[PDB]
Amino acid sequence: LLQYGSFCTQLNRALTGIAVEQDKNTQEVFAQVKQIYKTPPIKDFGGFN
Amino acid sequence: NKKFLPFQQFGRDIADTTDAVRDPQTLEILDITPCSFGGVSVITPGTNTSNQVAVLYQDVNCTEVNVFQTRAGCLIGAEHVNNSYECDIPIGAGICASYQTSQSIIAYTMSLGAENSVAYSNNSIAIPTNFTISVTTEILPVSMTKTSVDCTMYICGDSTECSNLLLQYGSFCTQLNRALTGIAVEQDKNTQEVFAQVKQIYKTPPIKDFGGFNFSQILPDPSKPSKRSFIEDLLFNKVT
Amino acid sequence: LLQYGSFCTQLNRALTGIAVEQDKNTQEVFAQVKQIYKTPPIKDFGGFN
Amino acid sequence: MQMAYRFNGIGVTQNVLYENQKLIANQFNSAIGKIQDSLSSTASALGKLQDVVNQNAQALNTLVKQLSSNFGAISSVLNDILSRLDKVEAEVQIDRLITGRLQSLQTYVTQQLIRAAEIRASANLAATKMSECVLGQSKRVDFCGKGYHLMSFPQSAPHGVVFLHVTYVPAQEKNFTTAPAICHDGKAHFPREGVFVSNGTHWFVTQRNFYEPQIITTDNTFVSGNCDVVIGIVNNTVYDPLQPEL
Amino acid sequence: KFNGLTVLPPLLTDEMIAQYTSALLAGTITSGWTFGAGAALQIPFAMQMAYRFNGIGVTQNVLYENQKLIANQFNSAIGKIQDSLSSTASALGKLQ
Amino acid sequence: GRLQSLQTYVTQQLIRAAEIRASANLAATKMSECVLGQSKRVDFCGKGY
Ligand SMILES: *[C@@H]1O[C@H](CO)[C@@H](O)[C@H](O)[C@H]1NC(C)=O
Ligand SMILES: *[C@@H]1O[C@H](CO)[C@@H](O)[C@H](O)[C@H]1NC(C)=O
Ligand SMILES: *[C@@H]1O[C@H](CO)[C@@H](O)[C@H](O)[C@H]1NC(C)=O
Ligand SMILES: *[C@@H]1O[C@H](CO)[C@@H](O)[C@H](O)[C@H]1NC(C)=O
Ligand SMILES: *[C@@H]1O[C@H](CO)[C@@H](O)[C@H](O)[C@H]1NC(C)=O
Ligand SMILES: *[C@@H]1O[C@H](CO)[C@@H](O)[C@H](O)[C@H]1NC(C)=O
Ligand SMILES: *[C@@H]1O[C@H](CO)[C@@H](O)[C@H](O)[C@H]1NC(C)=O
Ligand SMILES: *[C@@H]1O[C@H](CO)[C@@H](O)[C@H](O)[C@H]1NC(C)=O
Ligand SMILES: *[C@@H]1O[C@H](CO)[C@@H](O)[C@H](O)[C@H]1NC(C)=O
Ligand SMILES: *[C@@H]1O[C@H](CO)[C@@H](O)[C@H](O)[C@H]1NC(C)=O
Ligand SMILES: *[C@@H]1O[C@H](CO)[C@@H](O)[C@H](O)[C@H]1NC(C)=O
Repeated sequence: LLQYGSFCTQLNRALTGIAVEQDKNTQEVFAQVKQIYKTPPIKDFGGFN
Repeated sequence: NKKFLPFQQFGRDIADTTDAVRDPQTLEILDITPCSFGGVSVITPGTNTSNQVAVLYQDVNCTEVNVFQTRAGCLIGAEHVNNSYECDIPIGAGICASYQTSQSIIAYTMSLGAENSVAYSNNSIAIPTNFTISVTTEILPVSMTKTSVDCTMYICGDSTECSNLLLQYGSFCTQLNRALTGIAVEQDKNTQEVFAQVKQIYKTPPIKDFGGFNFSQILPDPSKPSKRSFIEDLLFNKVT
Repeated sequence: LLQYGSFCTQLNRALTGIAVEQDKNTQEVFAQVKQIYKTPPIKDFGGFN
Repeated sequence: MQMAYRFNGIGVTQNVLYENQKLIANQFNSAIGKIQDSLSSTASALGKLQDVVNQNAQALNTLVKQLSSNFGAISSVLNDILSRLDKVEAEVQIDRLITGRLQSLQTYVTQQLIRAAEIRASANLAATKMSECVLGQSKRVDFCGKGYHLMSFPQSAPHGVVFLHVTYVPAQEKNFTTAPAICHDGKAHFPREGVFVSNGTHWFVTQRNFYEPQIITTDNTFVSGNCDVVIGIVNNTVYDPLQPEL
Repeated sequence: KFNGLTVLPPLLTDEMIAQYTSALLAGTITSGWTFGAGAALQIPFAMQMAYRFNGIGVTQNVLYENQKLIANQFNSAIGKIQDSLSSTASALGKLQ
Repeated sequence: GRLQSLQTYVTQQLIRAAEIRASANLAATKMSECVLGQSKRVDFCGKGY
């Protein structure tokens, strides 16, 4: 298999690029805000539940 | 102008190509550079227009031999002009070829647009006093031609030895059939996304009083067998 | 290599389609206007530098 | 009344429609006629779609013409190799033909799959323009045609949709002298929605996309502050409608 | 390197795309939002910033009554973006 | 082997060209909307109003 050049490292480069892109996707969707907010325990929201 | 170590015979580059040598007979350092190859491009107007033809020699200049050098390369058969026109046929690096006026092929520098100097002042504003209803056309493709290739009929046309030797290769045939089936299902999902926006089918009333606007070209005329409109009937006859 | 049909022509079709699309990309981004403008030499822009 | 609302949607007072209704109807009908003639004259206006048809047909022609390749075998025709050789001797050439034709199918499926991704991206764009340019009115600049979008019209096409974007292009400009405010009695007067213009003598207020002058009254404008902060405040009398009434 | 692998030049050179972005900046400064919708209509630049403050709901008195502070914040932000492109090439990695 | 190498190069160039086309359609849309106009779309033309 070592006589077929740089196929294997290229395949691992492609799959690692895919995985890094997946963490980029799920970070760019959800991490829109840099302060975790909380609702107060007194829930007077105008009547909405 | 390189300088080897006193035993070294030749040289390499990053690409593991011999970029330099030392002469074996006399102690001097030569330099291998490959011979000037490159692509040949044929710039043409339509054969339905003319038969005058220029020829582009990419990446090399006019060593070989209206013969002029561009950054795209040597260019024979073209006539350089100190004017600047709208780009017609691209060549490369801001140079476009065109079949202008007796009519021969010119090659010039691309004009990016009409030069303009907008007036500006602390006190000057330009308010429009009139207007114009412009109606513009955008043409976007929605779906593609559905296609399935039976891989066993393609590779082995009516054969049973070939079918068995194809069976030795596992499941490539079903993989290709499955990928083309996924494409052909996407090509109907596309048209159901674009067109089928509205569930109720609406229809226009027969008394068409629209304040003065004439919608006849775009609304379907039911006198035709295929109940489609004039502009759609022109559009279905310009794509072959 | 001649006995493999037209693999080379197909690879050159692909790379040519890519090159034409790169010129389409740069012209769709930058060539938005068709009249080239120039600022006046007196830059009295309300105080913005 | 739809186009009264659709002129209000581009910042134009809807009297501009009703006081120009026949001229707008004639411009719309003449532009529809220009589209019909511009399509019936030139047959290459639908090139976005012919590129799809021609590229897909070239891919199929390539897939067909790979059948006449030898790929290292004695012949491209399988039946020659079957009829002329032993059952052990023919399988080597048959393996070469099977390997080449399977490489051809993998190339065609990969190419079609990438091309399908491009068609899907343009189909998502066309669905967005159907939902936003046609089915509503978009404030997105030069998304629904160059100019200010008024309404948009879908028409079918072979393997594609065609949008007719009715827009608004302001035509006849005219240089005016403007000022950011009016100093009246030590107060600053800012326009409510519009811009101050002056023909040379008297100061007017007009909306920005059509020149219709209004005599500056206390209900065209908006008092805020004093005459010493705004850079360029000028002197004119603001009309007061209560003054010829009391 | 030179085993058949020829790099073609782009059609628009870097001077042409720089003249295009020059035209875009001169259009947005001298006209504003109007040159992309027909002809270019001259507007003094304080009125562009006032009619862009009206576009976000802020009353346009806030611009004219704070024009110098807005000018200083804009020029200081341009200086900071020059520093972030002159001392750091981290965001440009998206191109690299 | 060399033909598989060249075809692998071509396939990855087609995929990367498609990715570049998607980002250049973002760039053309942002010239048409952030530059030539004044956008109301939230966080499309920067963080804020
Ligand atoms: C909201 O709904 C849940 C389930 O319907 C209910 O248990 C809860 O009491 C509701 N909240 C209030 C404030 O009534
Ligand atoms: C092509 O050329 C023929 C004669 O050379 C001419 O009759 C025809 O009009 C041309 N085609 C077009 C589209 O003009
Ligand atoms: C080719 O280009 C080189 C470098 O620009 C120049 O020295 C040489 O003279 C050119 N050859 C011809 C034939 O013009
Ligand atoms: C274009 O102008 C340059 C400089 O004046 C000159 O050298 C050249 O000969 C001109 N081209 C033609 C075709 O006359
Ligand atoms: C506006 O232009 C039209 C022609 O397009 C003309 O008939 C009309 O008189 C013009 N209106 C004004 C107010 O000048
Ligand atoms: C509308 O325009 C078409 C153009 O052919 C014409 O034939 C038709 O008579 C017109 N109808 C009305 C209502 O003006
Ligand atoms: C604008 O900034 C440059 C450098 O930041 C400076 O040289 C120039 O004098 C400034 N102009 C004004 C009017 O402050
Ligand atoms: C406005 O003024 C500029 C500069 O003086 C001039 O070029 C332009 O033609 C004028 N336009 C009108 C409509 O007066
Ligand atoms: C400007 O308009 C006013 C309208 O009240 C008119 O009296 C005046 O003569 C006009 N001036 C010019 C220079 O057109
Ligand atoms: C008008 O231009 C003069 C110089 O010609 C300048 O001093 C003044 O500030 C400008 N007007 C405004 C409102 O900035
Ligand atoms: C405008 O009027 C005020 C008084 O209402 C006066 O002080 C000021 O000088 C006037 N502006 C000019 C430019 O003369």
